Amino acid sequence: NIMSSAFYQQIQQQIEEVKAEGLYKSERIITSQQQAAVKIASGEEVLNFCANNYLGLANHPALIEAGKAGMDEHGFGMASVRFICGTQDIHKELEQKLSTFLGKEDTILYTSCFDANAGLFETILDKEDAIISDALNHASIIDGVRLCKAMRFRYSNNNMTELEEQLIAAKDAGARNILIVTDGVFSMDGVVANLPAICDLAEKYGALTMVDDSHAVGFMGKTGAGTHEYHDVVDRIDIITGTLGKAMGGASGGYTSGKKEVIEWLRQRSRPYLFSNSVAPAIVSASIRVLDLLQESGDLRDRLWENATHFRTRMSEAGFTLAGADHAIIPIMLGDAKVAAEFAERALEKGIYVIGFSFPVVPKGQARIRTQMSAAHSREQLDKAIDAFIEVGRDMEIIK
Amino acid sequence: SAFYQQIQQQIEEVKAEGLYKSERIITSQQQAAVKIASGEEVLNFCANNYLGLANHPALIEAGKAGMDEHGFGMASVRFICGTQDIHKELEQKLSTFLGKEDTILYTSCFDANAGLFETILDKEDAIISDALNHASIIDGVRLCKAMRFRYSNNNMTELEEQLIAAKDAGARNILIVTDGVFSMDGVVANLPAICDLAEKYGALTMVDDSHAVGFMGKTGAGTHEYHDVVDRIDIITGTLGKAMGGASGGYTSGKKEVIEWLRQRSRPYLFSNSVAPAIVSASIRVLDLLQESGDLRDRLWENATHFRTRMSEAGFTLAGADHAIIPIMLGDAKVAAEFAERALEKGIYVIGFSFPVVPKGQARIRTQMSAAHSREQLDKAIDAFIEVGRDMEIIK
Repeated sequence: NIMSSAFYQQIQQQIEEVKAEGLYKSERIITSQQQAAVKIASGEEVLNFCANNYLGLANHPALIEAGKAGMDEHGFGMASVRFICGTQDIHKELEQKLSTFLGKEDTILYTSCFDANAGLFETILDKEDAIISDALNHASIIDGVRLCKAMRFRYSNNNMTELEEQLIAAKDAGARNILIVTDGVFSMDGVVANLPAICDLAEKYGALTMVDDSHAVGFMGKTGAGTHEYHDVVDRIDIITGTLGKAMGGASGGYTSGKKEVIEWLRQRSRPYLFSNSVAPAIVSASIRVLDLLQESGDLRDRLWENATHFRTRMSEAGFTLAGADHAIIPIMLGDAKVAAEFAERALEKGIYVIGFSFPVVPKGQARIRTQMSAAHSREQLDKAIDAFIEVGRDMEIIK
Repeated sequence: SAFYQQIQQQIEEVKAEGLYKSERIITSQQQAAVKIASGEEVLNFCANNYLGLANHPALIEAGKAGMDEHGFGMASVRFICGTQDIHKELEQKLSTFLGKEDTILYTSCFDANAGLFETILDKEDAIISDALNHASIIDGVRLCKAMRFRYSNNNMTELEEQLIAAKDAGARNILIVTDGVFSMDGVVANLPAICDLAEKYGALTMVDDSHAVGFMGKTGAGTHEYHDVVDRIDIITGTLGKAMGGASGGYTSGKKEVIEWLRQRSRPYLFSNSVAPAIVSASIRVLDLLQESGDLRDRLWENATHFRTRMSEAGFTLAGADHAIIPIMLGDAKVAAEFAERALEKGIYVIGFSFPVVPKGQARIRTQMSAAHSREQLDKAIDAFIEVGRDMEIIK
């Protein structure tokens, strides 16, 4: 164990360095269900303002009942990849309902959106082709691109001038197919990508468009279809990826959605789909339930946006600087990494659970609390959180 | 457009090669007797449902209770607000079951493998792989900047050669990576020989035990238990989606330093949803159930032994040893395809594999044994296989 001990010592020193930078990630143990007021292992009840539980569906009674029913009817697991003996009728039903929900022809299910992105680019593009990425894209997009042999281009976040430049450079380089790839929502900023301008440029230069809409599906756009609906470009986004693990229920599951040809080819060749278990029947059944629950009413979306508007009003009037527009992610900009860490700790002492981010996750000097709104927050819970944030900021001499 | 035309032509080319994958629509639970959309009921001999847990009432009850106590989803990655007490409980129980210090959960073993190598190894290091390793291992290695060496399947001579080559190239850390079971052959990896070579050359060892956890070794802990090298395998990955229940979920298990570093840096763990509480709760139950009774494992190995006896005695050639995967070796791809078609006509659902999945001239039916098969069901399937083999003039 002299070589193995050298290896473990190396890792332990890396861990110690992470702790020294103030960047060590600790897990808070929740003993309750995911919801607005969670219980943690200390015994305290705290208001959760850092979940992707945007419509409060993670503990919604309709989903729990549909998950149980799905287990009674379709069992606990498939124990197979889809093409061997892992496909049930409900997998196809879910894929059809997602396709219509999103305004696309077909949908392919994965056990995560991480895998949907990882399994996309290498399957549809090769060295003859080009991928043009927004510089701020999500890590699963980055890793999918890394498996792909296509030429890679990057444009600065949300910068349509650099996107046009890179489209020209891609044309000049001889690209057969060109794919522009963007997150639909930049999740550290709460900024929705500029889909109209991207679609104009793709149409001008003959490029395909792909949007990862994980942080938008369920509540962006009138019917909650996503940012392509929000920006009225539904038929101009060629490929959409997304997750069931955020607003759409919160368990797990991801998908790719698009033209029948692309989806059929992914079923034939996408490696995560070929080599990983089919999605669990309880999750498939609950997600079918979700899509119906979301077409029944726009009530949950309405509560989400009322909360978001109220939060911006009260927090900005108290003197906080808030990032982004038109999304449930509303970061409190604090600049200094130690200040952000202290703010989160003081918020916890007042019963509010938030998470802070700093470099390298966000730029140096632009540290922030990534507050996330949720339809699960009652107006009183939301006002209690805002009250606590104001008290913390006054205690810390950040606001007057 | 040109792109959609190109894609459609690739599809057509695949259909023309006879390589197109079709999905059979199952309308029942996963079990020995499944119903397909045609309305037929068929005996399923191609699932990874090795202990019949995929529809076991205890898992369904534990999953429902897990939803009542811990909800439907976490809607968060683990480090933000995705960690429940039951996630930590499952990791501790897996750790004790596998004989390792700590365990980190992923939503699939596909992601556990993808999230492993680049997190612990870089260009100064080397990875030495068995040539037959699973695709998620290959894809995890592709994200890793370490030097790559490959040895032919199960070949300890080429492994020693590649260890020497890795030493010669100046490798700082060296990781030998193998599937625990080569899943087209039903062959258990030669862990004793690997560990000897790793000790001799100063290498770490990693085993993907996805096709073994739950039923290999005395407690079902895996191939490291089967080969009595539990403390000599440094890193173990595995899945909950095969013998351990069949829903989804994967994990990496090993020394506390490595697992902690994975929690800090493994990209699928940082950027993908925490595992759904129903699956965590059911898996906690599975780990108790499998130590409470060895009946399911016993039924599995009884079926396996009976299948090998009746099928060898009828004249079939069968691959592997000591595993639930018992391939019928048929050599010729058209013969294997016809065999699967004829078996289906008699109510048995099997899958055949041929090149590029297995070598040319070594096409096979990948029959998978299961505790879910009753003795009567297994005998009906064996009867059908023998009738098919006689109809096809493969056996007398």
